[PDB]
Amino acid sequence: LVRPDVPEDQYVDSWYICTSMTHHMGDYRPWSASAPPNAFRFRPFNEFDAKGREYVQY
Amino acid sequence: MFLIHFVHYKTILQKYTFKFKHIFLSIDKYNSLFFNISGILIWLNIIHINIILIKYSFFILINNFEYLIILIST
Repeated sequence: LVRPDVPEDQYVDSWYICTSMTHHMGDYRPWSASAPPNAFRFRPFNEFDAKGREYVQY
Repeated sequence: MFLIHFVHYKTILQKYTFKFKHIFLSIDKYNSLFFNISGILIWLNIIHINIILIKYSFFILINNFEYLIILIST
């Protein structure tokens, strides 16, 4: 790790600096806060992976 | 002619209050966010680095006006 292990939506590739920064200065939300409570492999829904969700839906 | 001598009543009652703000109460100022500066880099002719506090820097400013300056975790 170069930077804290956190969902990457929290990072922005900086202008003029080779480095990333956090789009909320220094606050950090852990992975657990992206998913529903107790989500298997933090997942929108536990039944399937992204592709599984797609083709089940189709 | 004068028929009388009397004592001068007056009603001085202020019962209404009108206060109007003078203009300069609403004039602008320059306000700033303020964080603790962890470090500074200056470069114009020759680069110079000052490090006040070494931590992982969560924010970085770059400012070009006279000298190139970079305020770290500023």
